[PDB]
Amino acid sequence: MASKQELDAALKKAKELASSAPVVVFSKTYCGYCNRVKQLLTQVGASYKVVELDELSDGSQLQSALAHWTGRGTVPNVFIGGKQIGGCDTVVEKHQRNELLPLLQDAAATAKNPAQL
Repeated sequence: MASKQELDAALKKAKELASSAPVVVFSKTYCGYCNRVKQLLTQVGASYKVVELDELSDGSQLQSALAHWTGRGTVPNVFIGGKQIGGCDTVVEKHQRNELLPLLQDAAATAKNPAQL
């Protein structure tokens, strides 16, 4: 087929995407949960990138690489500081625990404090 090499190429693409900003949100164009993560990050004033997989030129294989890499091929799938965190429920819980804020300040994603928590 080719899918071992293309999954590895999509993994390399996903790693680079996940490292292109201090916060990255692998997502899709319509999901209420993807909107929730965007709104959550926006409200805390985090700087973030989004990868709406449904519009991405290799979206399905990129999502397959996310599934292979994280064991969590669902969306949204969120990364901070180039490390996978979880998804919507994870970031909402960490925000309610006021644990997402320290992590975002440490990633310097939230411009509130450019010098880490």
